[PDB]
Amino acid sequence: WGYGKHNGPEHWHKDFPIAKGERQSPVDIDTHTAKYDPSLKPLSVSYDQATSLRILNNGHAFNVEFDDSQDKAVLKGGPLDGTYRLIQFHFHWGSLDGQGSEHTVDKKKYAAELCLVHWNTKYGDFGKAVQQPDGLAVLGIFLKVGSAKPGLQKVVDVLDSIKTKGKSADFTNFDPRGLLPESLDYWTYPGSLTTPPLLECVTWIVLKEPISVSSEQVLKFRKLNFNGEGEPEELMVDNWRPAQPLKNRQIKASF
Ligand SMILES: [Zn+2]
Repeated sequence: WGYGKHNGPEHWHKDFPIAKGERQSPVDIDTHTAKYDPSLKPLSVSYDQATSLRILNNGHAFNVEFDDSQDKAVLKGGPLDGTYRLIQFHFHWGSLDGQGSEHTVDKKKYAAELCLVHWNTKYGDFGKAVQQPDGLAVLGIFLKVGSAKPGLQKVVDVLDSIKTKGKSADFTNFDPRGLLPESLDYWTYPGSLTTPPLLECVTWIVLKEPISVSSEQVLKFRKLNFNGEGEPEELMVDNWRPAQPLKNRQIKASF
């Protein structure tokens, strides 16, 4: 599976039938239709104790992994029940500034989308959680092109070392707090993973407020390779899945 003409998103349903399931992601956030829910509690992000370990190029994006053996970096509150532990963060970008986000707002697409993945500690591990309807919580943040984002610079400078598929690099002491907008206002809906196996185990939390990155930061992303080292070079560009049918589901807003 991949993002090319022969293995792209239009093809995943052959191997992964849930691809046409009932609570697939991403989706278009219609702001006029989303329902203000007064019963939604503020998000609670506790990442001061986060421990980053490494960054790796898995052939479809680059995951920054964190030590999830203890409640060091957690998400709670909002529409969530229980404590969710931060396991990794990755991005989805495009070949041009006009595209790259997965989730769209009123049909508007952003240069990129940041996903912070967390799993419910009631399930013991990540593997058990993907098996549950309330097993994951993904904090989605959009990226627009403007001024640079200081907190993103350490990730950008290490890309060179993980250019191709299978590469990894020690990546300790990275603080994800540096990637958050000022406002924690959000939209939430029941969805799924946006890459195979597309398990319908996620409570999506999409931030209203986007973060701005400079043109050059985003450019360093576009230099990654889908291919392994020693193979023809395929730029990691447009690793995003098109919007899926909402299908009855409701998107609630915290504002
Ligand atoms: Zn993602």
